[PDB]
Amino acid sequence: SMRILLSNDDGVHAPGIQTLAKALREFADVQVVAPDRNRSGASNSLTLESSLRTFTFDNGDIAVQMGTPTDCVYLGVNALMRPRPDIVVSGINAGPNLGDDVIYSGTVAAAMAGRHLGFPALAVSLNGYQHYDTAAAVTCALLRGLSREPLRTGRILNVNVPDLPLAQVKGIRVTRCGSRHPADKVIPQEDPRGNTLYWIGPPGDKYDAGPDTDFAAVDEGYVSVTPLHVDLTAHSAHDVVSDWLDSVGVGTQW
Amino acid sequence: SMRILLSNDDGVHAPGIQTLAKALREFADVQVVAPDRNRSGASNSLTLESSLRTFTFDNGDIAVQMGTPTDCVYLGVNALMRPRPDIVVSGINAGPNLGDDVIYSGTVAAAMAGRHLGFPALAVSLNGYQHYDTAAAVTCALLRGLSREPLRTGRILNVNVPDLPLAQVKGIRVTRCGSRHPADKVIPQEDPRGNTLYWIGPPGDKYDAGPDTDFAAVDEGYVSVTPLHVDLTAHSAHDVVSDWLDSVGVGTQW
Ligand SMILES: [Mg+2]
Ligand SMILES: [Mg+2]
Repeated sequence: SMRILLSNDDGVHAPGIQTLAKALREFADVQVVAPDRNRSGASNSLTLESSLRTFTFDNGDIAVQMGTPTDCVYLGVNALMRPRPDIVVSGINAGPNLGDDVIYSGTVAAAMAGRHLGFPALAVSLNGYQHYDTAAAVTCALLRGLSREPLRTGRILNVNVPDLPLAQVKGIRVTRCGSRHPADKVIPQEDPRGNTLYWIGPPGDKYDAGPDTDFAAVDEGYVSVTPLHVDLTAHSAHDVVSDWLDSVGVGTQW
Repeated sequence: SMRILLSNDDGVHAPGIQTLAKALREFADVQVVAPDRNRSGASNSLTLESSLRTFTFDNGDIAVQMGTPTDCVYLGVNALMRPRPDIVVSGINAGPNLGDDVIYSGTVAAAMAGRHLGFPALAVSLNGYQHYDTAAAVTCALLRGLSREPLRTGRILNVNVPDLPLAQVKGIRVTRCGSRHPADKVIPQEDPRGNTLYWIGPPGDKYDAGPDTDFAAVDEGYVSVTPLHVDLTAHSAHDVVSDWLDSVGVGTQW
């Protein structure tokens, strides 16, 4: 009955999106529009300079060739899926999307692209690689919840599932995004001709990971549910910025 | 005296970043780490699957080959620039970065990557293609302001400059991000073999563009300054989401 646009950032060949597709197919109409390769770190990137080609597999799965997760959802909703989906579900990602990492997340971005549909979009990420079935079960519960009663406020739900058997999941926590210290590591590596190439290093250590953060919930064995929005305004900085400008005389003659 | 990491998303061959480099060089030490091509829509994407090669031009400008604006700033701060920069400036972009478009913006993303440095990073975008000198002048004023007195709160400043002679700029407004209606257009286009390719269409119409939004300030001929943060949490949705979960019985047996 429910029309689900299913995407991810790991690609069409990810167990995560496959497991979830099979699970969601049990009770809903599902359509897989996904990248052709691992587009981790793709964030909210989208293809503007080129048009997009859509490669279909035997099972019906639509890849978008060179496509970003945002491209996939954009095409899914406006072009490919008829009738238009009720919800976008993104995942299950192999790996967590927590804290300030969510801005870099293609999984999150796919969900953010579905923010205007009738149901809040779900980004679903597993804190590891083992228990997709656990994350599938959590995803299905939320969808079951959405069918029972619509979520009035909150247009995106960032969901992170501990890499545990479902029996060991302690429950669900409504959380806020934590944050890390700045990532400072670059990993240099020479090419055969001696030229120095650079790899982006690991993330910074956790900084803001308290009582109520997505980090802490997951570390404790709870599902973290964070409502997300696309408004990047640091609203609490408004007055400080205004007073600063006046104090330094920028934008005023006096 | 001031150490500036200068990046963009238009590329090394953009007049925008060139104009600003020459202008900033008048009073500060500037280093251009930028993409090799037009990476508009690159958002906060970053290269994880590959290491990165850095192409230097005669004038000193460092391109990062296949590099995203985030890659450029990441490498700039942690690897390339010694001593470490005091600030990241990103722009001047050819085109506005306003409203909910900022999540897709490589220009903004480059600035967000510099959020941990001693000075708030600046993303600078021109509402058109003509008056880079105007945007350069606004950028220099803000930097002049920062040298006079440090900005206590707000780690990123999204700056949008009307495409006007400086004399016609009305002043500066501290704004919040506006928003648009959902973008719904896809532009189909056949390839020589008859296959249908899809272009991402134009943005949706402005929805939230009032008294205090970045959209309205720019339309009125003011510089818009929006403090941005990387926290995507829709904080006001917290209680609604929690009550919803309990009501539908997800995460509770009862
Ligand atoms: Mg991934
Ligand atoms: Mg651009």
